[PDB]
This record gives sequence, C-alpha cells and structure tokens, in this order.
Amino acid sequence: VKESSFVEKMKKTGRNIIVFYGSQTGTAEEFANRLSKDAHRYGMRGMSADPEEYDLADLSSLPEIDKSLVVFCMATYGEGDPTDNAQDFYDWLQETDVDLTGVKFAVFGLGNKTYEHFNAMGKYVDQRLEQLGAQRIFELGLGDDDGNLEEDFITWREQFWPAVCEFFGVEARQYELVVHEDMDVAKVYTGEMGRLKSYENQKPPFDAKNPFLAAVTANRKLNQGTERHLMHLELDISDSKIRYESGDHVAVYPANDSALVNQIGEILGADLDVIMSLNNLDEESNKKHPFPCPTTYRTALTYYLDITNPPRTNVLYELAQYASEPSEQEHLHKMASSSGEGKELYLSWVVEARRHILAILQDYPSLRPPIDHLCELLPRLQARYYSIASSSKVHPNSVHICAVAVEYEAKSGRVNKGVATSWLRAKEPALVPMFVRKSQFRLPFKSTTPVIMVGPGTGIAPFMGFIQERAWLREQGKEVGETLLYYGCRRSDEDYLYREELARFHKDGALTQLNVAFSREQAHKVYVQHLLKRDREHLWKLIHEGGAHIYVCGDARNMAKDVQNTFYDIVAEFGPMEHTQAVDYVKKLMTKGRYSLDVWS
Ligand SMILES: Cc1cc2nc3c(=O)[nH]c(=O)nc-3n(C[C@H](O)[C@H](O)[C@H](O)COP(=O)(O)OP(=O)(O)OC[C@H]3O[C@@H](n4cnc5c(N)ncnc54)[C@H](O)[C@@H]3O)c2cc1C
Ligand SMILES: Cc1cc2nc3c(=O)[nH]c(=O)nc-3n(C[C@H](O)[C@H](O)[C@H](O)COP(=O)(O)O)c2cc1C
Repeated sequence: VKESSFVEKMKKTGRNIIVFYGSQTGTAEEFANRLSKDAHRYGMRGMSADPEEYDLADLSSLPEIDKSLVVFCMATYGEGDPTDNAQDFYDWLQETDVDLTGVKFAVFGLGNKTYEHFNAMGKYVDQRLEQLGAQRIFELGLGDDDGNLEEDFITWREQFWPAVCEFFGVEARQYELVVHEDMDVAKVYTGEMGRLKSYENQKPPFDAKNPFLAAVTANRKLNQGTERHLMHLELDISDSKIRYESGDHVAVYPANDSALVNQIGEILGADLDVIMSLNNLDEESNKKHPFPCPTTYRTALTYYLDITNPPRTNVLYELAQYASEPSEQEHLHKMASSSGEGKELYLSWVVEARRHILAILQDYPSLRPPIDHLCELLPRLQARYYSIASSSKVHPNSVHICAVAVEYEAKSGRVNKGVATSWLRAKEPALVPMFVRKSQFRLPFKSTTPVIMVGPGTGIAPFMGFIQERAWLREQGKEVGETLLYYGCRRSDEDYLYREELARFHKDGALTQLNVAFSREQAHKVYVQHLLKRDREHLWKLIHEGGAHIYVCGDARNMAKDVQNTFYDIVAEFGPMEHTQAVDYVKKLMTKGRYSLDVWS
C-alpha cells in the first residue's frame, strides 16, 4: 500500500526539491536527509522520500512545480543490484517508456571499489533518466566506501548546491522535545522496532520491522587459541514460522554497551531515564520521529542510536555551537572542510583514530551539548548480517552464526569493541532479535553437480551449511557430486574452526576433500589460492567438464580478488587462453550462476 503522489505532497507542502534514497544500512538516507536540509536555507525547500512507498511514474508530473529538482542518492548491493527499497523503482525504470522531458535531476552513487560493479546502481539511474528525456543538472557523484564515502559526498554536495543556484537563479532543528512527566509506561517503547510491545506480543511473520526474539540455545568458543575469539551461537527459531535455506543471511539487532551509554549521560550531565519524544515539527510529514517514541534517553542511545562509529561531518558541525572554548569550536567547524587541515584533522583525529561520540566529548572538554540535540544528530543503529552456518534440512528450527568478535586498540588510545559481536559474545545460553533475508548463495539443484568451496577464516560459515546438507542428501541415498572445501586459518591449534566436525564429514564421504592452508605454521604464508593452484588440473576438469559451481565467501578486499586471479590463471592454462580470454570466461561463470560470492569487509 503506497502513498499518494509525492508531487501533490510537494505542491501542498510548498517544496520543490525531493530526494529519494536507495539505502540498505541507512547511509544513502543520511545523505538524502542532509541534502534536503541544505535547500531549506539556500533559497529552496525539499524533502527526503523512500521510493519504496511512492509511484515513481509520477516523475512526469514533477515539472508541474516551478523550479523542480529531484535527486537520487542510490546504493548498489550484491552483483550491482539495487537495494531492497529501491527494487520496484529499478524495475519500473528498467522497462518504462514515460517521457520525463522537463524533469531535472542529479544522482549520487554510494559504492565500494572492492566490489566489481562499482556504483552500478547509481550509474544506472543516472544514464536511464536522461534516456527518458530528463535533464541532468549536475554530474553524477560516485562515492566510494573503500576510501571515504563521507569525503566524496562533502565534495559533491559542495559543488552541487552552487550549481543548483545558478541554473535556477534564486541566488540566496528538525525535531521538538516533549518531555512526558505524566505518562503510563506501557505506552513507552523499550526498544522494539515496529509497534509498541512487539517484542512482547510476538506475532508471525517476523521481519526487519517485526524481528523474532530467538533465545540463545548454544554459545561456544570455536577458537582453540587465545589471540582472538571466534564463536558459534545456535539460535532457536522453533515457532517463528521462519523459513531459511543454506546460504541465506540473518540480520541481528544489537544493543550498545551500557557502560558507554551511562558515561555519555555522565559527562553530558544528562539524565538518561527521561521519558520523552522528538516530534518532527513540520506538522505535514510522515516522518514523525527519528526513532520510536515516547522513550527514555537511555533506551534510545542503547537500542536505537549509533554511538560507536566515528561521527560524520554534519553532526560535528552542529555540535560546534556547544563548544565554549573558541579553539575547539573552530576545530569542529573545520572538520567539515572538503580540503585543508580541517579535512586532515577529520580523517586523522576521527575516522582513523576511531573516536566515537564519547571520545570526541572527552578529548574536547568544551563540548557539553544537550542530549536531545545529540539524539537527533546521531545516526540509527543498524542490524549486522551473518551467513547462516547451518542447513534448514538438518536444523530447520535453528539458525547458526559463526563470527569473530571485533575488538582492537585504536589510535584514540581507547579499546573499541564490535557492537553486535560483543553483544552476541555475552549472550549466555537471553533473547536475540533477528530476521532472515534470502540471497542467491545456494547449492545447485542437481545433487550430482560438483561444488568447489573456498572459505578461509569466518568465510567457512555458509559452508558448514552446504556440507551438512550435502551429507544429508547422501543419507537419502541420492547421488551427490564432489564436495571440495578449500579452508584456511593461521595455525592448526589456534583457530581451526570446526576442526572436529570437518574431520567427521571428510571420513563420512560427505566432504570429498578437506583442503586446509595454515598460513602461519611456516616461514612463508600458505593461502587457499596456493592449494587451488596446486590442484589446478583437477579443478579445471570440474569447472570445464563437470559444470562445477564455485563459491568464494569471506574477505572482499584481498582474498576474494586473489582467488579470482588464480581461477583466471587455471583457465588461461588448461584451455589455452590469453589472459583476457580467461577473465571473460570466469566472468561468464558469474553470469550463469556458476561462480557465486559472499564477501564482505
Ligand atoms: C553479507 C554479510 C555476511 C556476513 N557474514 C559474517 C559472518 O559470517 N561472520 C562474521 O564474523 N561476520 C560476518 N559479517 C560481518 C558482520 O556483519 C559484522 O561486520 C561483524 O560481525 C562486526 O560487527 P560489530 O557490530 O561487531 O562491529 P562494529 O561495531 O560494526 O565495528 C566494525 C568496524 O570496526 C572497524 N574495525 C575493525 N577492526 C579494526 C581495527 N583493528 N582497526 C580499525 N578499525 C577496525 C571497521 O569499521 C569495522 O567495520 C557479514 C557481513 C555481511 C554484509
Ligand atoms: C554485501 C554488500 C554488497 C555490496 N555490493 C556492492 C556492489 O555490488 N557495488 C558497489 O559499488 N558497492 C557495493 N557495496 C557497498 C555499499 O553500496 C556501500 O557501503 C554504501 O555506502 C551502502 O549504503 P547504505 O548504507 O545506504 O546501504 C556492497 C556492500 C555490501 C555490504
């Protein structure tokens, strides 16, 4: 059920600039919001909208508004596909014939070079609209998350507005605090995501808005060493009605470290246990609150807000008014610079030093902002995803998670800890709000199809699922093909994940070949690519004659692309080909669903 034409919403609300956002983990939204807040005191007036709830065909009616401009802040996910919320826009856009002549636009893509289809989504919207007759007002920004998406945006945004002012010639808070002294507690959100008492009155089906509360059945340390901590949790989804398959992902809604929460209240001299509400007061908007209200400051900072990731430019700039010392006040105002020492200090003192909000406050004694303004500026705490480590056919009422607990010492001088991983780490077998989202990472249909799994480190997660299901089919008497696991870890006795289980699978015929590279047991580093190169001739027979499927799960920055280069080589060698010939052959494998990835950062 979608909303009424945004064109009418604009005409009725006196706005001319509308900014849609294709976002998954809320970054494109954070930008869309900042951009539509720029116009407000730059001559014009805009609004950020979710394309998933509007009919984008109404773009043709956009030019009915004088000086109209539409901006798209799109993120690309997977294999250059759109984000969930931008899916319907994508497909409409893809095969529509609506003449958008008169429509003015500007697009900002959010991507990451470590992936192949860099800003594939952004580039599409940009090229497409123009083909439909619309005119580009400003060049397509191509932000890169590998470097610094924040600085790419600050830069584009810096040239965008001046361009919008020339063409159009104009030449030129967001929330209210309502403390609720008198109010029943059963009307206060205690950190569910959907409706009130949803974590209590649990009703299927469960999803992003209505996450199920699975209780931790098991939580064991897979880690045999001590240097790191790798864990294995078994979540119970007994009567959730939830359906999952090997290769699917499971999101989890974490809770900020309470200790960090109480300190923010302390240093800021704020009472956290204050039932309150931040009403968006532009009375005519469907975005009434920044996060579920009414609720306390404590509940907000703990389940709804992001208090760990380094702050972005806009929040540092707004809090600058709260610095009593001019010296510090100016540093906050300068970190917003797209160049110069202000830009230098941001990347060093914040991004690189991994200074979260609390740190900034401790390292800048002047900063004593109001907690309500802080809760407005702070981005929302997102859910972390984990490749399911079990098979629905052997564990239908349980979702297994394999994860390495993040924790390191930052240049800020403080020990930072992973939000979800610390959380999950402490979950003594204790509910966990989760949901499940389908992927394309799947085993082949014909059990006879051989599979080559390359998963070093925690990238073995989805493979425990594939292996359980692969052995299960063998119990059914079905004819299973070769199942090869190319795993990798540091030292045999430090972090060999599922050593015992894998061994059991190998001898039971389930796991055809258990190939493990121990990168630190010798002087030279042995990696899974070396084992791949070692078995090149056989690998080629499977890939070339058996129609084998390859699955590379894990690190996206290095491992994934290194493994690709090896397959390019194996191909270029066993079927006489020049380099370039082999790369197209391999990419053609990805086209037919023969080479599947499940990488991250
Ligand atoms: C599709 C998908 C599947 C995933 N599957 C798995 C999985 O199976 N197993 C698994 O463990 N993870 C997996 N992840 C990663 C997982 O979602 C989380 O990123 C991870 O669990 C850490 O989250 P966190 O909340 O603990 O840490 P956060 O609080 O989010 O902190 C993480 C951030 O800290 C920074 N960082 C980390 N170490 C350092 C350092 N030493 N120096 C500087 N900066 C640093 C980086 O910004 C990193 O993203 C997956 C991600 C995706 C997209
Ligand atoms: C699983 C995953 C897949 C991604 N796939 C791509 C991709 O195909 N191409 C690209 O340019 N960026 C890709 N990215 C990067 C995101 O687009 C980038 O982080 C962006 O800032 C996300 O914005 P959001 O927070 O609005 O989703 C991917 C990120 C993840 C985690």
